[PDB]
Amino acid sequence: EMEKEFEQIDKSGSWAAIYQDIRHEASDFPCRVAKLPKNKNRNRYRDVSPFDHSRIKLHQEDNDYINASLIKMEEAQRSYILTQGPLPNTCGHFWEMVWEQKSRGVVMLNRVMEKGSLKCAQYWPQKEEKEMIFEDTNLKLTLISEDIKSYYTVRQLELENLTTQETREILHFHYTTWPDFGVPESPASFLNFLFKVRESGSLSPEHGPVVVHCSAGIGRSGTFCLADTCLLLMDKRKDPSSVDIKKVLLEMRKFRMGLIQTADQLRFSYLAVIEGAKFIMGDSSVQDQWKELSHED
Ligand SMILES: O=C(O)COc1c(C(=O)O)sc2ncccc12
Repeated sequence: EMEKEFEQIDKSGSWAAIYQDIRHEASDFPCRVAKLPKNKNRNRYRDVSPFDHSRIKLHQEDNDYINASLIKMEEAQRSYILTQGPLPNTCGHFWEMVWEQKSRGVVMLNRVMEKGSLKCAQYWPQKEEKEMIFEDTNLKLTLISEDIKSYYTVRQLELENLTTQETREILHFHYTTWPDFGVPESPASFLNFLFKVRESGSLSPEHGPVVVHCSAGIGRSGTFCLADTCLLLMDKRKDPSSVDIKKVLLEMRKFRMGLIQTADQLRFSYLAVIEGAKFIMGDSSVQDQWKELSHED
């Protein structure tokens, strides 16, 4: 049981050891396509690649490669697409993927610049009147509105397939205060943000999978998805004790390498799930508490 295990790990101070155990047991599958010479410039990090078996394929004959993985959680019945922060030459591919996979929501957990470096291209328009056209993939993207909070921004975007003139509303959930290789400020601010994504309907099975990305698409992204899946599993069964967080993470790691990047991100995942469970088991008022504690205004 997660809460007992949590206290047991804290007491012995063995988070590093627990985390390394997961790293040792984690799946290892080929990433041949990712490592092809022609794809070198499509990858942000040399050591972060999608497995061939779970990679998202672009619907194009030229080159179908993007650094993105489908995390298909069978038992939970929810899917996520985890991807790197798009590069200056892959923003058209990124939006092509969003279109083709029928995603309603995009979750961004990093800033464009972190620690003096550019961890992600400016892939969405910052101003209504300055829309973006991705010539390579024939897509248009317009900022419709934004709602800026203290530590996260929600944007409404219109994505248009210029080939067919069909348009879709994409919701962009941008968490601005989560450091690379770090953790959110509190379980509350993380949970407040996750529930915003949930409340939008972006995670509905009636949609294609939500797109989740930080810089590499494994650390912060893995943490977000792990917490969400654990809460959903618990919710389906209405049974917090049925959820084995480490087992869930190992299942996720069958679909993308390196999910959760530090022992403290793992420890934070426990905190978030333990706290989120209060809502699941029907203390609705806790949502209000998170909103307040998060200081979003
Ligand atoms: O998302 C995270 O916490 C860590 O993600 C990564 C990086 C970053 O955000 O600068 S750089 C990097 N290199 C290899 C694997 C993950 C990451």
